[PDB]
Amino acid sequence: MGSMERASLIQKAKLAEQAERYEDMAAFMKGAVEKGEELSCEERNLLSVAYKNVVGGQRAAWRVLSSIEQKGPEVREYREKVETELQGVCDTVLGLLDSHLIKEAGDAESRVFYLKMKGDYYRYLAEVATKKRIIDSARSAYQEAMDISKKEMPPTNPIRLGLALNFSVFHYEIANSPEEAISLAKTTFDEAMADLHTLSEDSYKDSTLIMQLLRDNLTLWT
Amino acid sequence: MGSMERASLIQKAKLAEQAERYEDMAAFMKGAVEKGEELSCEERNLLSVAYKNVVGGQRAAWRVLSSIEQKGPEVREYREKVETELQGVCDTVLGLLDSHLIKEAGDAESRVFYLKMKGDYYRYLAEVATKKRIIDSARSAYQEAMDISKKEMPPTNPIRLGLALNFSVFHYEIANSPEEAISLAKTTFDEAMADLHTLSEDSYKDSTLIMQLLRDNLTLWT
Amino acid sequence: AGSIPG
Amino acid sequence: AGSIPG
Ligand SMILES: *Cc1ccc(-n2ccnc2Br)nc1
Ligand SMILES: *Cc1ccc(-n2ccnc2Br)nc1
Repeated sequence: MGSMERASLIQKAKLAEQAERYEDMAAFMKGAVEKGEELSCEERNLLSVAYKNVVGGQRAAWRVLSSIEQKGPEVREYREKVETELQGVCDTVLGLLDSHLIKEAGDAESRVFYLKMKGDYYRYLAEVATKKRIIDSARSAYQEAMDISKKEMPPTNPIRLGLALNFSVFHYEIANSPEEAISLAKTTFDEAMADLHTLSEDSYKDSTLIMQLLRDNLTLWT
Repeated sequence: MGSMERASLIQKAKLAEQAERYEDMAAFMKGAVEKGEELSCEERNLLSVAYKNVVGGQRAAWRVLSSIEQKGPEVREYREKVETELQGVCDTVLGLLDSHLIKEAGDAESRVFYLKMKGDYYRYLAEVATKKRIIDSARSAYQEAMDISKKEMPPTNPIRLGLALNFSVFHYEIANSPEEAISLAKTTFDEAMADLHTLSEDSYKDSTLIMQLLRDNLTLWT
Repeated sequence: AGSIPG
Repeated sequence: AGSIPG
């Protein structure tokens, strides 16, 4: 997207979200990142939402195909096709974070956001891998993100909370550590609860929304 | 898809439908058609379902963008991008029907099915065109399909009914002939009603389903 | 106005 | 087990 203005890429990404054209949205935000300037809070969310939708559809298709595969060579071949496509999207996101979003991210808000993304897309890679190094790459990204968020953000910060939510899902679904997942979700929920009294009504709504996701998982896991 | 077996393309099209990978499904069925053999009843449905989903998502995005456009040049540029993509899909379908699905379709079931498709994709082209020749191409395809279905199929045949449904939507939405649309829907519904007594329970379910769509439109239009 | 969902 | 919908 080298010939389009940065601002035009951002505006078209917003249009593609409204039209549910998430591949277009991801392509627009990839071109925006490749302009070389750092991303604002809003632009980070556009980047995240775009690729989360694209890879989410790939993961959902991969699970359908893998389920049929478990239950000629066509099923395996086509699952391999979707798997390769998924890994390509994950590799593209990881490449944007490595070149050069993370190294230019100095504020805690931006750095935790990019490191949480990095943990997520190694996690998605780990879901289809057949593997230990990919799992450890996810763990390492999540861990650095947690260490920063616990030093630099209040317990109710939505990025901190969503990071802990996904790290707990990593522990449960990927690392075969359900007890660590349950412990992380409960401690995150309890510290957030104790910090709600500091929030305005709108921040209270953001935080209690994600806290409920933590509770939903705990209800499922216990 | 020249190097994949016809049967493998069909089986992968079915897999892509299950995984909601409709672009893949359309690509698989395009390759199947390009094998040069005629399509069975089931394979025709796969072809139709695949492209109907792909163009349906394009039409839905185009309407969002056109609505914003009516309410810099980015909005128009991006609507033009989606519009071009839509027209390309419609042109690809029309090309498959012209080369050589329709000319090899001798049975009424296959010929009406392909001519209804042809009316549909000129209709979709007409929705974004700014135009008279495209509307007349849709009209001509629908008309030939109706003339055959009224000679060769019972009034309750689901392809006959769906053809009349879409032709009535053409009259209402495209040709600015709401009275012709209302007249076609009512007469189609009444002739089908009088023919239900001939059907088994499963054929009765197929027919009454589409008849209800005719009723829904009539409730909207009157 | 609804066409065949298909 | 639900992650951030996002
Ligand atoms: C990782 C992440 C993504 C989005 C959010 N968020 C912000 C507001 N509502 C939500 Br859900 N939190 C964390
Ligand atoms: C044009 C068309 C497409 C599908 C059907 N159909 C068959 C069974 N149920 C339905 Br809806 N009819 C017409």
